[PDB]
Amino acid sequence: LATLLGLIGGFAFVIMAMVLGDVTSILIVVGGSIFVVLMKFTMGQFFGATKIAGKAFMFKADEPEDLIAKIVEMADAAINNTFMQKGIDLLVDGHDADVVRAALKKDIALTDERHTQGTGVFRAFGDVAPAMGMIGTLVGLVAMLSNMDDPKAIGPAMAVALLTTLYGAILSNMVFFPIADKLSLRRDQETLNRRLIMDGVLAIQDGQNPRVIDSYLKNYLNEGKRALEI
Amino acid sequence: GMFVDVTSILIVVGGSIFVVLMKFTMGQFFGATKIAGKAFMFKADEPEDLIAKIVEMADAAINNTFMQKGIDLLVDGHDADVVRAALKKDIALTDERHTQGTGVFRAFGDVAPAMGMIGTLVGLVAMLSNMDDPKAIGPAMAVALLTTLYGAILSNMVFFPIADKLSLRRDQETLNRRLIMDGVLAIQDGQNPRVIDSYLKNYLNEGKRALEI
Amino acid sequence: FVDVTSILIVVGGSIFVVLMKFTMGQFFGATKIAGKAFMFKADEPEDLIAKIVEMADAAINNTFMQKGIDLLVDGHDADVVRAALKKDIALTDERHTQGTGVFRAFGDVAPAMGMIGTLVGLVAMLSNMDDPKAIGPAMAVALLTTLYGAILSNMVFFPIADKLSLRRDQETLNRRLIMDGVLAIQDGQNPRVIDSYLKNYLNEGKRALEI
Amino acid sequence: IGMFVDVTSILIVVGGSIFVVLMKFTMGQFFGATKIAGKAFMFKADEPEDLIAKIVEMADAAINNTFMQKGIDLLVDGHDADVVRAALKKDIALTDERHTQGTGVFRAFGDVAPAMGMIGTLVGLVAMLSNMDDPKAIGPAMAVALLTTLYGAILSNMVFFPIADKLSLRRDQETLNRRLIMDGVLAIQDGQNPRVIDSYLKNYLNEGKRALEI
Amino acid sequence: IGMFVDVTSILIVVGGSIFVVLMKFTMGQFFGATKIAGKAFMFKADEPEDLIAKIVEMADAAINNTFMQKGIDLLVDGHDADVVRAALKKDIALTDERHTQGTGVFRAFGDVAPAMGMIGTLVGLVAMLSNMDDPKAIGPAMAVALLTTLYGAILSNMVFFPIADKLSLRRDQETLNRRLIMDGVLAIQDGQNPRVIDSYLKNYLNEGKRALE
Amino acid sequence: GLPLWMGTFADLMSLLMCFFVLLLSFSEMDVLKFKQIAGSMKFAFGV
Amino acid sequence: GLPLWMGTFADLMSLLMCFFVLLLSFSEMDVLKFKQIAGSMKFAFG
Ligand code: NA
Ligand code: NA
Repeated sequence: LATLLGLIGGFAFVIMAMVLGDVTSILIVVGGSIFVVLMKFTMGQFFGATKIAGKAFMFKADEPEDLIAKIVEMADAAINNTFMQKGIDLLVDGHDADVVRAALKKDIALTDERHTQGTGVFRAFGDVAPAMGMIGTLVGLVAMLSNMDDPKAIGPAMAVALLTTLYGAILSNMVFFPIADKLSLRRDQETLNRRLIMDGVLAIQDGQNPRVIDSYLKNYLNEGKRALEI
Repeated sequence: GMFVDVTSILIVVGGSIFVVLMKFTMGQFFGATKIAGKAFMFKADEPEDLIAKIVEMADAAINNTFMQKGIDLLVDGHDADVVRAALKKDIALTDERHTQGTGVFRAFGDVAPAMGMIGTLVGLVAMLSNMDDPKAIGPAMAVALLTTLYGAILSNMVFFPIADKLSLRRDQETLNRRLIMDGVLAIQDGQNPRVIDSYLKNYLNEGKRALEI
Repeated sequence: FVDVTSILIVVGGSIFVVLMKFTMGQFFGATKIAGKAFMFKADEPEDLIAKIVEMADAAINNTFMQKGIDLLVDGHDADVVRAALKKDIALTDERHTQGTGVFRAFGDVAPAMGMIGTLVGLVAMLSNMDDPKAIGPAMAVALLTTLYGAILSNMVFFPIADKLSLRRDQETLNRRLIMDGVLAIQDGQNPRVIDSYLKNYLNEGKRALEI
Repeated sequence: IGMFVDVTSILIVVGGSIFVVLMKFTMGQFFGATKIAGKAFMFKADEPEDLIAKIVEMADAAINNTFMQKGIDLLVDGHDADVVRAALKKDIALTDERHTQGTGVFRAFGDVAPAMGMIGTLVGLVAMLSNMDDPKAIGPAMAVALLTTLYGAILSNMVFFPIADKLSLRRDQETLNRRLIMDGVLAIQDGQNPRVIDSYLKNYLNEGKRALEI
Repeated sequence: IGMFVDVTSILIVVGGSIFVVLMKFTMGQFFGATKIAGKAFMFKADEPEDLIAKIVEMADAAINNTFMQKGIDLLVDGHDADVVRAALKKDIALTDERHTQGTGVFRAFGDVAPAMGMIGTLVGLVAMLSNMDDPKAIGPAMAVALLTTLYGAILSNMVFFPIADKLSLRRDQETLNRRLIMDGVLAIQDGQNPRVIDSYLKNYLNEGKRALE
Repeated sequence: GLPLWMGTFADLMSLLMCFFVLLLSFSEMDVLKFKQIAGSMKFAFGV
Repeated sequence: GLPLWMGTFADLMSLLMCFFVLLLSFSEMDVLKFKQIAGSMKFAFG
């Protein structure tokens, strides 16, 4: 049934996209939304949020099970993952446990803040899109009423103005808000992965027993949204 | 005929599914569906029956998964710390699972009326754009009205009641598991059946059940 | 206008959703507590204060006061009677809050069923377009659903919930006053000072306007 | 003119709002709230700066504000410091609760007015639709429905909510004036010089809302 | 008539919003909010990097910013840590208070503008519907309704709400800068290593919205 | 609560509906067009 | 947020708009009255 749900969701997104595309009506909505958003976020912050969203949509997060397998491999011994490699280098160069904990917690908080900022930017976009669609619709109505010449053109031109409103909704509920929700999900996934990596690195550095730390990692896997999958 | 019904169902249901899958993974959604199905075709165990069973084992010293876990953990683990920790962990796991299911269905019920409004706008735009083809405005009004109707029915008569039933099931399961944990603690401490029976009486009329008394 | 079908649709939908939320016994308890809060009147705090002052002078109609007296007579300390009275107060507060919740749920579910019923009527009318002159009046009956929901959501259910909350506050005040009087009685404090203390509760969080 | 006046519409809106509001407030509480609104609108609060000057004006000698009148009355009767403090704090709490209850009354009115507007416009729409064979003479029929909605919106936004907001503003002004007199009355009982109190009286004058003025 | 409609719509929207807001805030409060909005819109906040550089500059030796000048004056007067810390915290709280009140004022404007738009729309629509048989009256009424809705929406979404958001952003920036100045002054009074305090203050550069790396 | 823009959405919807009421105030009914509309709507709703 | 009566109002208003579009779809407008209305709108909007 997973394939059926994926196909129906993709088909709904596709039909909404062809309803979206037409060029000017979306342009008004996006221009107004961008203008209002840039009063709260700088241009650099907006591009950072767009980069975070692109990374979260194109690339996939590392599975926690493979992370556990690698962690136990290194624990029994004594990596493509960037955070894992950084932690390994920090612990192998020679440092106290407190320094490693501080560095890893700082990186975790940095990633959490970046994903929260991206979520905030896209939620602001979702909040402000329908208002701008409505403003464009009202401007179109004013133009249509001040250029009222043919009854046969009352219908179609009206439908053009209302089109702007539609786009706002189609952008608010199906583009920006889903992107923010996906960013929140990616934040949760990356926080779980980095917390697992930090715990494993501390266990390896502190020479803890592999069995108890493995059980600890399973306990970490058996919480959050992941509870529904067990 | 079929085209407009399929288009309204597509808009509403597919938009809701796409938004929720953006929120929740497919495995989590299937877990929420499993939880809802279990909560709809299985009555929760009566707390009075649980108290009767607890005092039955207390007097001497099944048919419940938590009870089986409790007796299996007591028959081997003599210390109370590990047993209490495991029981609390199971309680927290059940609470988290029910909360996640409620969240999934609440997300569905929140997103459905937005799709209904979007479908209404699409049908309105089509009807205004044609306005001279009888064969073109019949389908458009059908799409708009059916999207609004389907959104309202799914949000208010399907998804929100399912979330509310999941919350009720969460409360009932939490109360039953707390009762079982307290009974296990009592049988660990060798408490008298009468004092624990009186101690669970205030546990009985907790929250929702206070109206019956 | 008056339509049995529309009010039946609204009431049935609201009842179905509430029965999905609460149970039938809880719904009956909420109806009973609402009826008791409507058809009965809470005792005025002045009469309660006068009764406690008279009892202090001599050393009984309210059930809470009767329970307090019965707990006081059989040589019981302050802690046990205070705990029992606090438990009773908490139980009454919980019952009133649950009734408020039930009627609030009815309030937010009524207009959605009104809208659903009017949409179903609209679909049924549009699928049977025969006479133009009957297109106008048709929505009337359909709209009779929505109106009903609005009325039930703003003239019946929410007012009943607010009345239940007001009765909850009044009962909490009366029971706290009775508990304070009982605690003063077991201490054997002077009637005048306890009278002043109980009259200090007359300007509570809603009675200040009448002063 | 006559297009904005309808007896049935205003009857529906006002009767519904009153009936719903009386389900939470007795008639006496409503009249107390109306008296509060009249006092707050037809009278202006005494200036806190003018209060400070008057308090120290009578300090060296040892009257318009009734609170300070009560304070000097208890001072003349010579009660203890605890008695004066308790009485003045009780009066302050009574005034604060009374203003809060008036604000709650008017907020309930403003919350229930547009719902009755929606109900009345639904009634008007039903009446319009039951008598439309053709969509020609339905303008003035929609006029009364939109009139009920307009009554609800106007009453909610420009009458009831501004009164509730003005009552909150009056409470803040009253609270600051009440605290100034209480501290000033205690100073006179102690016997301090007029100048020592003025050093700390004005420290918190720009408190909360007033912080924007500076 | 053409300019009469525009004047009537602007009067309805702006006058109603002003009347409703002035019942919530004093005229002095409104003018203070206007002044703080103008300050936040016509002036760029000081970069925390320049503040850090100047702070380590004076720490090595142990001033355009007013808060920094006040902190330096407090330090040079031989006062204890508690008094200076309390005074700086009081100034920070005062700035937070002014910015929050300005944000509240402009938010109040933001929610009152669409209510006035709705009121004007209802007035214009009633005037149009009642005067159906007079073509000269349906025009100005339609124009008043449409333009009052448009002006309400534009003022709420493109003027007042963005101004409130800008005020909140400036509040966050000012709070961060003043906290940085407080920490630098406390470190200077303690006499810590310039590199340690430089690193500690640079730790502040990834706080909140500053994650644009 | 509701989205902050729902007030403007209700405003716009009412404005459009009243413009359509104004348009119908001077309209003339067509019976053949009505029959075509009724047939099309019967076809759409699966009747 | 906003009170739910606003949402009910919006839903009802969109419903009425849809039905009035349906009504005007099979209605024929007078051309002289339409010209008068258009001229009045043009003068009112500038
Ligand atoms: Na519809
Ligand atoms: Na219809």
